[PDB]
Amino acid sequence: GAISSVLNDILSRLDPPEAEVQIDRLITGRLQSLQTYVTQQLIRAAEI
Amino acid sequence: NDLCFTNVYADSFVIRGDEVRQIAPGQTGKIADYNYKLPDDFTGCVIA
Repeated sequence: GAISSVLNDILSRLDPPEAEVQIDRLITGRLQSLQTYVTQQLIRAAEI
Repeated sequence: NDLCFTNVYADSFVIRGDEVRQIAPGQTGKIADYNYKLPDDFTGCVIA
């Protein structure tokens, strides 16, 4: 849902007050992806 | 009127009839970037 997938591109072209919310949306998405990855890795580690 | 604060700072200045809405966190402009600037992390009330 962010404007772009490039963190520096979001940093530029955007004033900091709304760059904060854009970066926050991107951080939430990437953190969810990392959590899903580590949970799947835990399942696979239990099986292994 | 239900909370205490460590200290209270009252800043007084005069601008045009316009840009009083511009005096706020963000909202880049001449007054924001060259005059009294309000931080994007603000916890005070502006009175006009």
